Amino acid sequence: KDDFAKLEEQFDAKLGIFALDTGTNRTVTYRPDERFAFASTIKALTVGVLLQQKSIEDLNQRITYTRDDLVNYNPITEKHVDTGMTLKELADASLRYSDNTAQNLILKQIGGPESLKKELRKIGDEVTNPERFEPELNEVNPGETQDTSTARALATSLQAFALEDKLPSEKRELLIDWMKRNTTGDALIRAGVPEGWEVADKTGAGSYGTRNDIAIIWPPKGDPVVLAVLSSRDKKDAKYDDKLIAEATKVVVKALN
Ligand SMILES: O=C(O)CC(=O)CCO
Repeated sequence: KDDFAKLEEQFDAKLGIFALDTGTNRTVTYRPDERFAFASTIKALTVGVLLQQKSIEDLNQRITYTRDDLVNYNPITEKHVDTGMTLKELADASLRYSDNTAQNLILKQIGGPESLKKELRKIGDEVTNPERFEPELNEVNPGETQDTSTARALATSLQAFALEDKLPSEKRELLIDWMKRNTTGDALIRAGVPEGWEVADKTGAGSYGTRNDIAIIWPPKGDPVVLAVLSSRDKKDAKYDDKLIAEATKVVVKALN
């Protein structure tokens, strides 16, 4: 725990860590129950719920939308206004590019932030508190619980969908495969794990320099480790440093070693 404290000093940030080795039940925790804006990490759990509700052929359904529907960060969706996108294509864009419009379109499909909350409550997550769409959800002020969760809750809900029986295996594999092919976390959890370790992650960035990564990680042999690494800073306009998360992950790996 002192190693984490020193990272908090080095990077002038608050750190939230929960890691579980599913083979041994050993954990690594640090402010595990402290709330942080979840930011785009919520995209992973939103797709988990979508997969609970949609069949695979349901995902071939084309969703149409307009220039008006576009928000601030639409790397994929802004390129397909004219033709629309399938739910499967939207899930891809949301998870692997962190496309905000894609998240919003998927979120509508599942009944909005309240339905997402109800669904998370049903799987035993009493902490995660979705209220808004992207990008407004990313802006959480100190003391607020709206659009927040904790390291422990995020890791546990991700584990529920990716590793447990909340999804049947083919849908688990689908979620895992998208997250394995995430494009946005090269400097985060992925930069903190030894060679030959496999990573399936979703990143997030929000106000107060919030910088998150949640993941399932697989050692060369043995069971997966579930990990959430969350962070925030004291100023609203603060910039984050990805190295904080990479270094935190290294501590986690060492501790489980
Ligand atoms: O991490 C996120 O989900 C937000 C992004 O802008 C992608 C890279 O930061």
